[PDB]
Amino acid sequence: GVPIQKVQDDTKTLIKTIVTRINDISHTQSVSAKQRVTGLDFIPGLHPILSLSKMDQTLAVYQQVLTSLPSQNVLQIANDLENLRDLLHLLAFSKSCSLPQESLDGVLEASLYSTEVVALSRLQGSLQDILQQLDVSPEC
Amino acid sequence: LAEKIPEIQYSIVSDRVSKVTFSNLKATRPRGKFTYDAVYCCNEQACHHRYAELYVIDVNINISCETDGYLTKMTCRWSPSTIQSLVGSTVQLRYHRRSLYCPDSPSIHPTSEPKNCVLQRDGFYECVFQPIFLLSGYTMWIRINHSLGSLDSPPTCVLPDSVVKPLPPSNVKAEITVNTGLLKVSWEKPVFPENNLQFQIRYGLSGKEIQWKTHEVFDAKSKSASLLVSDLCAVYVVQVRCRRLDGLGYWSNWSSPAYT
Amino acid sequence: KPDPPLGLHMEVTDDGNLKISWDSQTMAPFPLQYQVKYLENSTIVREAAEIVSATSLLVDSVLPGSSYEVQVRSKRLDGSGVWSDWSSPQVFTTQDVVYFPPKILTSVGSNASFHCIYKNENQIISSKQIVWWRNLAEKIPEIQYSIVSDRVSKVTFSNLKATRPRGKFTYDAVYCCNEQACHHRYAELYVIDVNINISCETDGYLTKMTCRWSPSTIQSLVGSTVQLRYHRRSLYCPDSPSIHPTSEPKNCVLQRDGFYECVFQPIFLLSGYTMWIRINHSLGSLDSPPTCVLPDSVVKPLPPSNVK
Ligand code: NI
Ligand code: NI
Repeated sequence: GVPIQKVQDDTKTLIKTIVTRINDISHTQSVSAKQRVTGLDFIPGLHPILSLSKMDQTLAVYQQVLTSLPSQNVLQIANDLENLRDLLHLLAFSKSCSLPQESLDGVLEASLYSTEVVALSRLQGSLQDILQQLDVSPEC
Repeated sequence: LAEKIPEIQYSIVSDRVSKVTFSNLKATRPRGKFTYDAVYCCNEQACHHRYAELYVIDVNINISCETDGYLTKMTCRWSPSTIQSLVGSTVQLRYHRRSLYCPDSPSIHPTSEPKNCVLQRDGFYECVFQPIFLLSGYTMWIRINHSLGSLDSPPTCVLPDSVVKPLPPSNVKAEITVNTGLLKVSWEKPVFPENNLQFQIRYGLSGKEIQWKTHEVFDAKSKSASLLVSDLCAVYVVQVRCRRLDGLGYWSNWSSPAYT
Repeated sequence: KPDPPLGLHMEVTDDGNLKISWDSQTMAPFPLQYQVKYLENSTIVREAAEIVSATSLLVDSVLPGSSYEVQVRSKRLDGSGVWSDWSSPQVFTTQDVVYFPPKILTSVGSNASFHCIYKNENQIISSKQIVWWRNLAEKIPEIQYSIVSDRVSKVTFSNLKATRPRGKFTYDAVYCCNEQACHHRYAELYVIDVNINISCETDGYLTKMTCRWSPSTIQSLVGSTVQLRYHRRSLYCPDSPSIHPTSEPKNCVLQRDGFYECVFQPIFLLSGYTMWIRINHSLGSLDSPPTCVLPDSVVKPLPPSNVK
């Protein structure tokens, strides 16, 4: 019923689509994704995301962060992140494996600009890594 | 009270209960302000004052719609032309979304939500969904909540990625090739989509009236093309549009004119 | 016996200092002095008590990430008055990184400076290592840097360029960093094209003055009120357009073409009218280069009549 090759291709197209979206935020392309910024250590930035359960919980946290950012583009994109998690749920169902499921507000009031720009450039890096490893037999 | 209903359509539920039956109902053409049929069951020739109503409603609503070029807002149009006879009831759009894609049978999943929509001067109600899941399954229909109950249009589902409107290709340059006299055309693809695209190109001599000749490019990797032109020293106006190579979408608007 | 002072509040001044304010007894027909006992739970905890005649107290150079508990008591200034009981203690908390100023709103080409106090694991790093950063994109050059002290770092921008919007944001985000280590908090920079060409024109009957201006620049800052201020003196314009500080606002109305227009009627025909545009934001107030006018000189002639 569910064509796994089709789902994999739609997943790749959606990832590249999200990448183009992040390419449209002019202010984010010039900010170093890998640069460490003290205070936002809870955001699951670049730290080998090498498993489906880690990928899922990473995108879940990123969604929780985006829900609090008042930009329309990133919010619908968080909606796209929902679609991405559901696609990963179908892929984990395809491979057979179970998948289980604070201080952000303070930085949101005191430093909103930094939180969005960082969250987005680190997200772009995490997703670019995920893309580079969505073909080397991803495992649960 | 116009013509007698045939006995064949009559039935005897009991000696006390009479029955009539209308199989394969036709549209109840409205007369005056009476869109229904005013049925009278009567003691043979002449009658009691009691009366009843029968409604056949053309609820087959053609809900047709489109995703914007940024995949950031989607809008659906439906013309409630048929319902432009009934008052006292409520008309709305009801939609259910479930996680991914559409089931092969468009059907009302029991949980559903209403969608607020605005009538336009064109005689169409339009409903704008935003934000956007690109790959969620949205079935929808039109609910008519009348004092009688609830009627519903034939439900139809949609996947937004299928109804994306392609942006016109950008940065189209037309030039005359040196030492060959050909028309060299280049362009930049729209940022969306990620699918392979077919490309249609209309071109002609510059003027108030332009004879539009057409060329087609079938491979998305080809970002450029070259064509034969009879006149090698006249300005040519050229426009380009793109469609998904599989065709599951629309044809983009013609690109900005390029003058040789 | 006076009542305890009430309305105990602490705020952080622009200079990065602490001001404690409390409400005096309006019912008291006598002057009151107030003892403020304040304790800081910083890395170094200390307690102090001062006596002030006014309702405000200032403490210089607040420490980042520190707690402050304040109590105030009141006493009659004249006579053998009895000290009132201490007010309810009020607690104020500071944050990681200190800025001087927190924010700036200015115009094009100005000379605006800044200072940062960086806290790195309870270690106030030396200013020689503090690095200024513009919007996480380009580092500010060292030439514009300055050392107020070993702990206080400074930077300055001369010939300020207009803050070009990036996304919905109308302010440059300025960070001070411990070399490659950058904190999350920042400062906001607003440079606005304050040059407004006010176009006033006179009716043919010399009765009303219709003035126009396109605030095309301003449709980026929200929460800031925009208005037109003006002042008129007896006759004519001094060659230097300037503001007698007594000024009054003129209500003006938007037009379909996006311009703000408003009309003066009736008019003092031979009198000097100075006007400019006032932008009142939470940061402060910005004013356009003032311009003056004599109405009689800005009259559009009526078409010639009775032509055969
Ligand atoms: Ni289901
Ligand atoms: Ni004066």
